[PDB]
Amino acid sequence: PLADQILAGNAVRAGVREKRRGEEY
Amino acid sequence: PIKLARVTKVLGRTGSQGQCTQVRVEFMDDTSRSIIRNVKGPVREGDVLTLLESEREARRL
Amino acid sequence: DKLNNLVLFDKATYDKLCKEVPNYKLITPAVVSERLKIRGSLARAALQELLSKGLIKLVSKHRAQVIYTRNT
Amino acid sequence: MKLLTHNLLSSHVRGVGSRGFPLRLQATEVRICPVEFNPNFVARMIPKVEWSAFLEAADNLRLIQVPKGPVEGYEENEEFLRTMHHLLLEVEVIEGTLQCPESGRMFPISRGIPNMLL
Amino acid sequence: RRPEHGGPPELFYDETEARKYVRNSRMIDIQTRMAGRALELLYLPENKPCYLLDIGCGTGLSGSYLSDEGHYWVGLDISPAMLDEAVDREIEGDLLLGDMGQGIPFKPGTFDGCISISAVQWLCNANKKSENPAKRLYCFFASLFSVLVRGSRAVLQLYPENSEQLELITTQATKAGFSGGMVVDYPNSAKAKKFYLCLFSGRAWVLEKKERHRRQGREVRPDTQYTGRKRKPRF
RNA sequence: UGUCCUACGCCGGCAGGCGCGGGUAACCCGUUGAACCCCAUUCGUGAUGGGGAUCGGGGAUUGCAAUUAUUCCCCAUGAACGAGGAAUUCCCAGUAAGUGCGGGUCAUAAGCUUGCGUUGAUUAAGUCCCUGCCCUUUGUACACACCGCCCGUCGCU
Ligand SMILES: Nc1ncnc2c1ncn2[C@@H]1O[C@H](CSCC[C@H](N)C(=O)O)[C@@H](O)[C@H]1O
Repeated sequence: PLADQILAGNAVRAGVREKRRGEEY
Repeated sequence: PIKLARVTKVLGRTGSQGQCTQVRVEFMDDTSRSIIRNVKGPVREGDVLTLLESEREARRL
Repeated sequence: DKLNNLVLFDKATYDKLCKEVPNYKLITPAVVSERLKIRGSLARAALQELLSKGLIKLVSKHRAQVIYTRNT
Repeated sequence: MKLLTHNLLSSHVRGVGSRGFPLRLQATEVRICPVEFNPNFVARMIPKVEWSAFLEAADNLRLIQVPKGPVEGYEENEEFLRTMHHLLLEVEVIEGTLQCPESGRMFPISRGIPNMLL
Repeated sequence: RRPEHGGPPELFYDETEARKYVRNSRMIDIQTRMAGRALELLYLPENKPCYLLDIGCGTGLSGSYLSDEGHYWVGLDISPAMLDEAVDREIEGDLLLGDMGQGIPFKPGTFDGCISISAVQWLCNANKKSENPAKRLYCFFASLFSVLVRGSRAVLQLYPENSEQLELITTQATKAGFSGGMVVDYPNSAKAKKFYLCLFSGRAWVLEKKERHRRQGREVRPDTQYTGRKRKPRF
């Protein structure tokens, strides 16, 4: 859709990215 | 005139190096105006922001 | 420029200490030497003189920082 | 600010290119800075100096006692060259203004450097 | 990191940065060391005092090197703090305050040469919305080409951060009519790699047939030393 | 850590000597009395009681042998260095960094590589802009390629 394509080109993608970084007895 | 705004939700991080995040804010004097802004540093929901000029809506791809 | 701070009190500045330094609201070896233009060796040696004469209250004693105060 | 400098200065305004030269001078303090005399320098700066602007600027600087014509030589007229060495490279304008003809923009001297900014 | 990341030159070179620039042992060494190479790089005749332009003079270290070699000069700089330090050092030449992006305010055909030591790369970044790097570079070199006399030379030392700033300076330089090149001293070193814009105003045929037959898949004789050799003269 | 680690007594100011013991080792070194750290004193913005190079004279130890100083100690000399125009490394929590302590090489070096504890944070929980690597589509832009100009003027044999 045109409005979907415009709004995708106006906002920023976000979300999925997994960064793997980094007592009883 | 200085203006205070409370964020509502974080849209995502923008910029070439991801040095900013884009967040939707709502005001304190009247909870009707909702403009979109760019901020740098760690931002979460409920933060209160000091906007120097509350006229223009920020934009980046 | 270069500092030529005096190492011993002359007659003019010695009077200036004994009628003005016990009314600053803060007396310290380092703040005395900036304004009276004396070495810090005498800037602390002049204050133990004033402490023994009872013109100054002591606030803290430390090897790094010494803090002094007016009487009233 | 040397007398040789403004006599080679112009105006960098976009509208005035390139007929803004010369600029009017004013002074309220003048100091004298001694500069080493090289006869090879001034001899090849006489063809480059514009003399008509030099008279009126000395007229702005209230001084009249100048050579009225091109003092060109083979470094032999020491009496003329030292006087203009006093004129060109030794009279300093400590405080004053510049007047642009076609814009009227101020360029104030403040001890002793003019500013040519927007 | 780099000084250009700090901001505009008028605010970065403030009063406190001007002091520690003067008493900077590395700065006193290398600023005059490059000005020695840069004055030597414009091939001006010896035993002849010339009138030079010190664009981006700053403290006047490069200005003092000209005066000690018997030349005369004027300096143009944008920050008043580095100009105040130049006055206190009792320099010889004249000093001018202004931005080289707005134009050099002299009559055409004035200077016998222009000297530049680490001032140029401050134009590749624009820290105001009114400022544009392309127009500020062009307004510099177009005004420089007017003011420099014909046949003279301008030598420019600059500190590029990537390959794009070298390109973007060069195309603006060559569009104003300058001709010359880039002089890189020690082009493959690190500490001594200095950039200088110098600018001035004017049998085998048998083999391919065998391999073509090899492509066609037919049986061929193996490639050896005796492939193309005339056996004997032909009568 | 070790049969080379050392305890203790005596002598010299120090490097260092003489004697006598423990330990093949959760048994002796060793309650491993480490350094930064902590508390008092002197110094007082001064190339200074910061900094220690480079030197002069002497003493002691290992070695067949110390000269071009093996190493260590004492007294004297007190250079540059005033936080580094600009190239670039490593790093996300007991981590970086400050600080000391130990094994392989080793008649004696200290100098490489490895570890260990102690004091202990600023920033970040992201991005594909720079660099490098790996996938998908494609060979449509540029370049290659094709066609053209292929620099002109006069002068004699
Ligand atoms: N846009 C601009 N126009 C004119 N001068 C500028 C400028 N941007 C930066 N500069 C000047 O460039 C200078 C760099 S400091 C280097 C100056 C000289 N090499 C010296 O060491 O003495 C600064 O003084 C700054 O004032």
